[PDB]
Amino acid sequence: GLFGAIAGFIENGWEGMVDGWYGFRHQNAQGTGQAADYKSTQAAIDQITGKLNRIIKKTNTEFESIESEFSEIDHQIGNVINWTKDSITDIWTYQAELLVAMENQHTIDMADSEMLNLYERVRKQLRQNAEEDGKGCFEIYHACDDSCMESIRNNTYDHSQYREEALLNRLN
Amino acid sequence: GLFGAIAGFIENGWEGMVDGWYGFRHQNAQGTGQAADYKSTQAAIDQITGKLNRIIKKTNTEFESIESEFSEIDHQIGNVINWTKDSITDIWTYQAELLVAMENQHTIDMADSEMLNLYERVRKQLRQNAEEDGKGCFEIYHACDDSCMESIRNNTYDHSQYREEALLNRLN
Amino acid sequence: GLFGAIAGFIENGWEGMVDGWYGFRHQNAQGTGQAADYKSTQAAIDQITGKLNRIIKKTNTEFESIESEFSEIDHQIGNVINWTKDSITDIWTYQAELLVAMENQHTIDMADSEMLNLYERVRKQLRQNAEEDGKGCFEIYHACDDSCMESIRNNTYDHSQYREEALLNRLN
Amino acid sequence: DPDKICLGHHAVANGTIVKTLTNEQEEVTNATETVESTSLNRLCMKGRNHKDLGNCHPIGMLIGTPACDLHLTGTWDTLIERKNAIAYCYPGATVNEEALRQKIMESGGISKINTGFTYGSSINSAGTTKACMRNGGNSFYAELKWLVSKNKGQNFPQTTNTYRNADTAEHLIMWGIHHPSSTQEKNDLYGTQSLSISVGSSTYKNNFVPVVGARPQVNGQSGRIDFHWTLVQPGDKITFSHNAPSRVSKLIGRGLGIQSEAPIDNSCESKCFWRGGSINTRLPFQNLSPRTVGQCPKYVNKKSLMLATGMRNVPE
Amino acid sequence: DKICLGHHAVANGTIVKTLTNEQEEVTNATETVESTSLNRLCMKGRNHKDLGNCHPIGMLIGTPACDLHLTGTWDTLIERKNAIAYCYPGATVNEEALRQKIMESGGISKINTGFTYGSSINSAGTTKACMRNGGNSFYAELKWLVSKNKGQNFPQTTNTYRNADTAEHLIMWGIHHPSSTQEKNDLYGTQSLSISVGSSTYKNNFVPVVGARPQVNGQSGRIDFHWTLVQPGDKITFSHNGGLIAPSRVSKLIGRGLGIQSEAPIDNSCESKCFWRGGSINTRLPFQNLSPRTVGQCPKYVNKKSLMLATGMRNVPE
Amino acid sequence: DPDKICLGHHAVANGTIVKTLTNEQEEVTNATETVESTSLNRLCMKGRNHKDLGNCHPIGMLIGTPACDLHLTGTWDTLIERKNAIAYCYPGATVNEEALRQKIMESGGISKINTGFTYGSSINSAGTTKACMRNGGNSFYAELKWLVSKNKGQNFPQTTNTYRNADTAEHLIMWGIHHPSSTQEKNDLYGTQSLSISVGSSTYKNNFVPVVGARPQVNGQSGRIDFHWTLVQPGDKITFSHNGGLIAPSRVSKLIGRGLGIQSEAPIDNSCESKCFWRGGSINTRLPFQNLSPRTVGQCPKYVNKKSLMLATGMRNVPE
Ligand SMILES: CC(=O)N[C@@H]1[C@@H](O)[C@H](O[C@@H]2O[C@H](CO)[C@H](O)[C@H](O[C@]3(C(=O)O)C[C@H](O)[C@@H](NC(C)=O)[C@H]([C@H](O)[C@H](O)CO)O3)[C@H]2O)[C@@H](CO)O[C@H]1O
Ligand SMILES: CC(=O)N[C@@H]1[C@@H](O)[C@H](O[C@@H]2O[C@H](CO)[C@H](O)[C@H](O[C@]3(C(=O)O)C[C@H](O)[C@@H](NC(C)=O)[C@H]([C@H](O)[C@H](O)CO)O3)[C@H]2O)[C@@H](CO)O[C@H]1O
Ligand SMILES: CC(=O)N[C@H]1[C@H]([C@H](O)[C@H](O)CO)O[C@@](O[C@@H]2[C@@H](O)[C@H](O)O[C@H](CO)[C@@H]2O)(C(=O)O)C[C@@H]1O
Ligand SMILES: *[C@@H]1O[C@H](CO)[C@@H](O[C@@H]2O[C@H](CO)[C@@H](O)[C@H](O)[C@H]2NC(C)=O)[C@H](O)[C@H]1NC(C)=O
Ligand SMILES: *[C@@H]1O[C@H](CO)[C@@H](O[C@@H]2O[C@H](CO)[C@@H](O)[C@H](O)[C@H]2NC(C)=O)[C@H](O)[C@H]1NC(C)=O
Ligand SMILES: *[C@@H]1O[C@H](CO)[C@@H](O)[C@H](O)[C@H]1NC(C)=O
Ligand SMILES: *[C@@H]1O[C@H](CO)[C@@H](O)[C@H](O)[C@H]1NC(C)=O
Ligand SMILES: *[C@@H]1O[C@H](CO)[C@@H](O)[C@H](O)[C@H]1NC(C)=O
Ligand SMILES: *[C@@H]1O[C@H](CO)[C@@H](O)[C@H](O)[C@H]1NC(C)=O
Ligand SMILES: [Ca+2]
Ligand SMILES: [Ca+2]
Repeated sequence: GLFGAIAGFIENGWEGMVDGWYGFRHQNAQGTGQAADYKSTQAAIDQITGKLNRIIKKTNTEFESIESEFSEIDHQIGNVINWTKDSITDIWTYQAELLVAMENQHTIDMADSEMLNLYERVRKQLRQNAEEDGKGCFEIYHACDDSCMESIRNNTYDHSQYREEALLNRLN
Repeated sequence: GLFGAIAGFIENGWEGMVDGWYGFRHQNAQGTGQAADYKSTQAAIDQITGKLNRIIKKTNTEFESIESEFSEIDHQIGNVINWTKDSITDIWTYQAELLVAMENQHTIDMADSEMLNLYERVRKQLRQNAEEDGKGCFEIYHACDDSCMESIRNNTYDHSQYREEALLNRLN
Repeated sequence: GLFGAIAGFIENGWEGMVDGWYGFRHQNAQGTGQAADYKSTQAAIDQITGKLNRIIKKTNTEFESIESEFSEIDHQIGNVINWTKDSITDIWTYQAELLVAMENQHTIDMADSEMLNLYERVRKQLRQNAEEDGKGCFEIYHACDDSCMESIRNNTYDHSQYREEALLNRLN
Repeated sequence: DPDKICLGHHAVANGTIVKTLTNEQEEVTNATETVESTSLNRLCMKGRNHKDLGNCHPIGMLIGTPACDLHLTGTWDTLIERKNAIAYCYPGATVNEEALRQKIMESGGISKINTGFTYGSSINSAGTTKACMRNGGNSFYAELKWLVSKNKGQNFPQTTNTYRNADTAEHLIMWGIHHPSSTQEKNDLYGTQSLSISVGSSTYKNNFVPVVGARPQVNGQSGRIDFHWTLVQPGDKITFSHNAPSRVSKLIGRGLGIQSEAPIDNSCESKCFWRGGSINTRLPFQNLSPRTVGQCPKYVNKKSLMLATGMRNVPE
Repeated sequence: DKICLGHHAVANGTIVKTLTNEQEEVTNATETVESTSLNRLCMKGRNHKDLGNCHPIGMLIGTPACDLHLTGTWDTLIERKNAIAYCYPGATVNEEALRQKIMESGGISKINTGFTYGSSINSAGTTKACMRNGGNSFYAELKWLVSKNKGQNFPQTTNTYRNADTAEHLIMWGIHHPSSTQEKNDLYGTQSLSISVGSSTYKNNFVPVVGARPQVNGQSGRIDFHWTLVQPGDKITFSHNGGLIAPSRVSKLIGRGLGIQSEAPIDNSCESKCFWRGGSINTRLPFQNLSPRTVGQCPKYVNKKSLMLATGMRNVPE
Repeated sequence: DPDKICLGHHAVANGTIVKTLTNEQEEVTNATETVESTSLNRLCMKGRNHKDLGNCHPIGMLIGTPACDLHLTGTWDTLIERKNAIAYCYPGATVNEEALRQKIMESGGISKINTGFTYGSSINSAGTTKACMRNGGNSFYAELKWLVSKNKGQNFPQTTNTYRNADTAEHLIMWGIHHPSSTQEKNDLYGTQSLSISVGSSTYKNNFVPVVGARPQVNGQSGRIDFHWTLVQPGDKITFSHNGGLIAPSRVSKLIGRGLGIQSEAPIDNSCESKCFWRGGSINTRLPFQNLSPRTVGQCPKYVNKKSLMLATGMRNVPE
């Protein structure tokens, strides 16, 4: 996909994650946890809602009948209406297919972006104390209790606190 | 948004900044100073100018009148005329709403993109001499005068000049 | 462009590369080599095949004659038909222009993004064993022979195997 | 040896296939349909003053055929017509039938108006046909009268009448011209002497000549009666000379004409009907039928079109 | 040290719709739907012909209102509310057809019928509605057929126009329908009249009907008009014993031109290509919400008050 | 002195210009056309039971013009009509002309059904004209009879002919009213009695009156035969009350199935196959748009007012 995050460097999604669209799976000395990112999940869902608002609706235009159901009409103007109707349908059928294809493209890519944008937020927070895994993970090079993990998720992580310790571990 | 540079990792834009769209604000021994970027601010507008050139136009097709303004024509064909005139208007109405929506969507994200593209152009120049703040700022770990700061803005800065110095400032 | 890769930090394309759309050039002690990435080439080809399967077709709507070629049509209905047909081929011209304008913009950006994605893939492979040139190259700080360069393209490069060798050369 | 934090996205075992610009088999976490395929076999009639006409054809209402006795007048916002509806008790048709019938179905109401005509003993205006059943006995169109000689064969007087329009808006008048099955049936009714029908107004004048000739029997009568109609504008005298409408009619504002075979529903609200019922969908497109009336989803030549409401679905 | 990247913003941020957001704040925007109208017709660089009170059909007939507009070349014709082209009352058969056929054209050019009549026949019949030079008259390109001797039945005559031109001509004629027998019989005859026009690509029988109808312009009687298009190198024949009102000249319609129907005034310091009842539409924009009823090179009609096109990034204030 | 590895995209020297949302002059690797400007000057008729009428007009297939003899009956799925074809050999017209040809051009065949109309000893049923020459001598429309009195001057006898539809599908009956050139002519053929032709069915009814009047000669005849038509539903019968001036039908037509109806000057080709046609010929393109003609028939690409629309099939071209 456009942003290389979803069906990209991240190998697959998580049937496990039921409390949100995007989230974290951590692993430290003291075990493992899993929390869903609210702000990004709400961002995607807001954006999709805005689509359904504009897409699921109809014009407030009154269409009287122009062709009788229960009787015959002049053959040559019968042919004119059939032709105009088939044309007007051919437009609407095409316009409809294009809209949905275009939107489906945008929706997939927008969702791929919100994921990447979260992954970037995290890279910057962790600064020099972590290195990129390749598969959408960060190998943190200091001890990271649940409070230190929860600090990375809630964007309240100061790198300098753990910086001296991490640079040591990294350079070996 | 899509590129996460505007309403993004960049907290807010600058109301003080005029004669530019994107640019820089450095802080150093000499003191605080602002400056604009040309290559980025022009690429943005030139892309929007391209859009205005295409959307702000009409068809040269010449339409006669099919309806008498001062006479009521045959009731059944005036119903056929009304039905197509209504149908066409719903199409042009749908087409206008969809055109401006998707172009607005793309305008907004194209700008975000040029802001991201610059931030990345600066980052790759600075190489191992600076570190990302997270708010769209680079901390530099070597003394940088207005000559040094201008060499960043002008895409002329040399990383190997202050490398040995900076690395030992980062490691501490 | 949007992704900054093509007509961006990669300054120009290679008229020499005839075996794919994306690929690697390297310089080591054994000398020089060129090669294409098959996977990221197909990624881009297969999305263009998609656009063409969906854009290269006509509606299976059967249309009959409402205008006579060889005899005079009634003035009233003929003015209606002329106005209808005019209004319809205004719609379809406008849709055809907008269609390709949008798809052209996407095909380009799509192809940009598939360059950026390959750059970020190998960037992440190399980890701390290399540094961003800024012109879309990775200066490797460990002896990388033809089997080493092969391992980068094949995505089998174990970064830890040359890590110690490479971090000494990064710092001094 | 070092600790890990991992970024990831949700996923489901049962993803939906949608179509993007590039892919036709693009699997996503969720998608909602945008084309209504399922209808309801009923006519939504809530907050709508509906007036089902059943056996009554709308032309019949103005003309006064016995089936249209209940629907002779009224005000509504919606008009419903039915298959094999009876317009003419005695056989015939209407010049610009569908054009007139349109204006009835465009109009939200009909108000009859007494014409105030009187006659002599020479012409018997009150001619009753056995074709039109009313209350066991014979009868005639409620708002019309028949032009015939008291004694068959006698020369039909050339009486002429005119109707004033003292109303704010337009008034719709209809009159019945008869075409006999032969000369033998013509001589009785109007006399051997050849004769013309004509009309006059500030805008409308027209000659009418009866077409006499043999034809197949329709509803027990080979003879054929055809009804002509014209508007008469306020403060204008309507004058027609013949060798017979007691009441004219007036259309009231506007309303939606349905033409369906489906039954009505007490507590159903919609704005879109067709020959097969009402389409009550919140969706923007629909493939039920291209013939529809009222605010409606645009017809599309597509069974299903799926709109993704979630990201790419990628299981382990 | 520290170096920051950042973008401009504003105070009075302007709102625009997107695929995802109905209220997106951006720096700059631009309207794409023209809502402001003009109630003046703009005819610079245009050989226009303002008819005024003259109705298009009257130009072929030659009514006293359309004396100036009998001939001419143009690229635009204009028509007013309540334009009168009839002295003697009644409509013309297939009116709207002929009407727009005229308004489609870019000029009327006349050719002479060349119709001589017998010593017994008087061409110069007149009426009290149709007045020219103060006093009574008749239509300028027709002649009312009536016998000199009041009472004597008008004789069966045969007249024939011939189309010499390489183009087609529009021969108009008329038929008088009296309401009375008394002035009918002495003008024409006590007989039942016959009037049988006949061409190569047209034919018809006409019967001058008599009927009781409210008077119009002091006249109880009415006249109706019939017309056809005689072909290049073809002739038309008129057979009649009274009732017919044959033409002195027949029309040729030339080139192309717009047909505008409006009550608006005319300005020649202004140019435009889109018109309607209200006036002119002089805008670069692609869409408009003034009228669905327009002519020329118009913006498309859209059911939207405003549509705003973003010309700048998301406005992020503080 | 470090080992370096570089990533790059392909390019070409002679790259193509396409239009984007933002740029009217954007150089790309490769591009394809979406509008067709090319038309075969042939009608492609492979896998089609077609019928070229030549100078036979479809309407002439029902009345029975000499030119339409090899077109009186048949089956088809495609029906081609040519410029200046012939319906009326004797001068005359048809009311609802454009409606009747359009109805014929929609059909996939014509059957012919005998009316079995009989006439009195006084009536000459074999009326003939020089305007319809056939097999050397004078003739008349195959599917109609000119009824004139056999005793020049004698008033045409009152007659009543009626056709019943015994078939399951509707039939298309049509007849002519003759309109003579002079009162001398009228009286010679039908006599002095006032003429009235009355026609009636369950669904149709109308009266016609011959028109005597001078008028130009066409095929060297001042007289005219205008044609009327109507459908006669299954089971129902249509009856002709007439006293002279009726061109009676000897046969009625049944239209069968559906067909595509092309008006074109371009000649047949049974080797080539198409499903889109126009005046100029065939359009066998796979493309979505076209700028040849806004008048087409069959499954066609949509006419656009555009010479060319190029659709990028590769990346931006940034050349060395
Ligand atoms: C088999 C048979 O002949 N039985 C006769 C029967 O004919 C006759 O009654 C009259 O029959 C004629 C023939 O067609 C008509 O059908 C008459 O029908 C009516 C009608 O349609 O209602 C009766 C009505 O009385 C007539 N109108 C008036 C005002 O009187 C109308 C009308 O004039 C015309 O029919 C219009 O086309 O006709 C029907 O009366 C009787 C005679 O007593 O005797 C049977 O045994
Ligand atoms: C200049 C001159 O004197 N010429 C006459 C010439 O007209 C005449 O021949 C007949 O002329 C009449 C009237 O002009 C018709 O034109 C005749 O044509 C036919 C026709 O072919 O159509 C002959 C045909 O046999 C007639 N058939 C029937 C069934 O009646 C028809 C038909 O009646 C009319 O066309 C009806 O409009 O007319 C034409 O033969 C000859 C013979 O007197 O003398 C010339 O000098
Ligand atoms: C050519 C001619 O004689 N014209 C008359 C004209 C016609 O003869 C008449 O309109 C045909 O019906 O009649 C004119 O005026 C008439 C009055 O003189 C008569 O008393 O009243 C008539 C109507 O009630 C009639 O109008 C006319 O209409 O102009 C006079 C004109 O010379
Ligand atoms: C206009 O379109 C409709 C359908 O597309 C045509 O109606 C069909 O006609 C045949 C027989 O006449 C019926 O058996 C079909 O069932 C009809 N279809 C429907 C849905 O009613 C109609 O013929 C067309 N009109 C013209 C003038 O060609
Ligand atoms: C076609 O539509 C126009 C506009 O909706 C109709 O014109 C209006 O009709 C109403 C109701 O009869 C009149 O009272 C109004 O004065 C008209 N309004 C305008 C803005 O013109 C027109 O009647 C419709 N025509 C047909 C044949 O249905
Ligand atoms: C319809 O347009 C064509 C060409 O655009 C023209 O030849 C013709 O005159 C028009 N038809 C009518 C009846 O005006
Ligand atoms: C999303 O999925 C749930 C459960 O499958 C369903 O209720 C919902 O309607 C789907 N789509 C939307 C737009 O809510
Ligand atoms: C931006 O706004 C200024 C003034 O507010 C205006 O002059 C300019 O035209 C706008 N830019 C557009 C419409 O491209
Ligand atoms: C690209 O160009 C070549 C030759 O011009 C062609 O073989 C190839 O199919 C083109 N791509 C398309 C048409 O998609
Ligand atoms: Ca059809
Ligand atoms: Ca209406």
